[PDB]
Amino acid sequence: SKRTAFVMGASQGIGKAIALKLADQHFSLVINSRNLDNIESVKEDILAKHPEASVIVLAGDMSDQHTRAGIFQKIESQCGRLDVLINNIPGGAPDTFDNCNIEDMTATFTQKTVAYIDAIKRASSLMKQNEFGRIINIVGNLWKEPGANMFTNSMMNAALINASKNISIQLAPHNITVNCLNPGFIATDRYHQFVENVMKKNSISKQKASGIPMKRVGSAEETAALAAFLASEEASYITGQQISADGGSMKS
Amino acid sequence: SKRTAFVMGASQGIGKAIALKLADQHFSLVINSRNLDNIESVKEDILAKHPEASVIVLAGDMSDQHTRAGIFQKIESQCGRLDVLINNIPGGAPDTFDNCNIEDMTATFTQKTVAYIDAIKRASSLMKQNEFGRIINIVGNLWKEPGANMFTNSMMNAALINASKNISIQLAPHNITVNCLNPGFIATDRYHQFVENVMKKNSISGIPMKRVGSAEETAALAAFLASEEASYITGQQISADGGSMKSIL
Repeated sequence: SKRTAFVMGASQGIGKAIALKLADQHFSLVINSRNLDNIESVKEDILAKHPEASVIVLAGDMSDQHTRAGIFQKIESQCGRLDVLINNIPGGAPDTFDNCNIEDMTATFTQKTVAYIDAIKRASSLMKQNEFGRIINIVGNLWKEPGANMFTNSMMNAALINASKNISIQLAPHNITVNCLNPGFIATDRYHQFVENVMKKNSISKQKASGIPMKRVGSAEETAALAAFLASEEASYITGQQISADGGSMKS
Repeated sequence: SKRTAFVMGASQGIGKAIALKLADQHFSLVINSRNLDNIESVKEDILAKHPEASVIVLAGDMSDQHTRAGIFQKIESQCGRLDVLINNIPGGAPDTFDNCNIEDMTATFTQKTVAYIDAIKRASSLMKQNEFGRIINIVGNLWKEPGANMFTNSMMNAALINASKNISIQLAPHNITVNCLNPGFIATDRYHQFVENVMKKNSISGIPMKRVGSAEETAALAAFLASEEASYITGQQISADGGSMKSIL
């Protein structure tokens, strides 16, 4: 109850499952969605179980700088603190080395990688005030070999893992942990569904159905359990880690 | 037969050393630097040591998308082929997570990381025409603990290593190799001097340790990777930063 958690992308998929789990753990929640679609029912689902739960809905696209800045000012004003940050923004459209282009690469760098780093900067400022923080970055590949069809996203993931480890070292003295969580492929996440659709199309290489994209299958609830453990008071010594929860049996 | 190599940032430092070594190993050269006079001077250096060498100079900032496109156009028209690419462009200024900033991050991403990828796309199209290519990415860490004072550059280097490995998989069927080379700290490179000066001043105001490299050895390694007998070496990262570590102050 005392601890406050900010969950991005909470209207569906990965973010929704994490928000629900953290509420079962009695965090006060700030939940965000690009728009107010569906996010209401997440709040209701939460109040259904915990009528006395605190849930604040802040809409807006966390990929926009000025918006991101405005959300954190609102968290500081309305909550007065922040203990947990779930960085959760989709990467860009699938691309290949062959078809990548500068406009789209720059856009996707800015929309996810920069957004996560800036969010961490702003969140850690609030976290330091109470000498406690948990930063969980949702970062990972959906397929066993992402390079082929998720070229730009794979390189951004690598950058994030590197930045996260470096940030973990800087924030440790303030009891703030920073970990990356790879959920693998989440069938209930709309971005994952979108990526899957494009790759089914792209993977058709012979007239009749060895180079077939294999999902690293995850689960929103499994990812949510891990995120909740990492956010807990019993995970204070776990930082600068990358942990994958993508250990479901992989499928075409 | 005769191979043509394009070396970026070749007016000094790492790029110059590599250009000289490739000339010594009989590559025809296209060399580049932002300043025409500076790069013309290196052409003269090459020809002084290697009178029989073939050297074309194409000046311009390879970090600039428009310039980079024009340069590859000129390579295609003046050379009609390209066998070796040495990607060599400075990263951004030193920074920390604490003092890093966003306007600069995007700039840094585009000036090196995106530039290398775009150069590889353009170079590989030419290389494919003769089913042979060698791509060497200069991706350097100058200090023992790169992340602490090169926060942004470290994350970009990580992206590059990842991209290079993925590119190597894609280009393998075309007999084009793709490898990353970490030269460590090179005292004759103006970017390394710049980085050292900045960090030295800060330190004067934990202590940064240089991973000392050798321009000559980096050049020797690059030339080896560019050779006929390195066709089975791809998607590799190799550091030549094995000098005795030197405190910044």
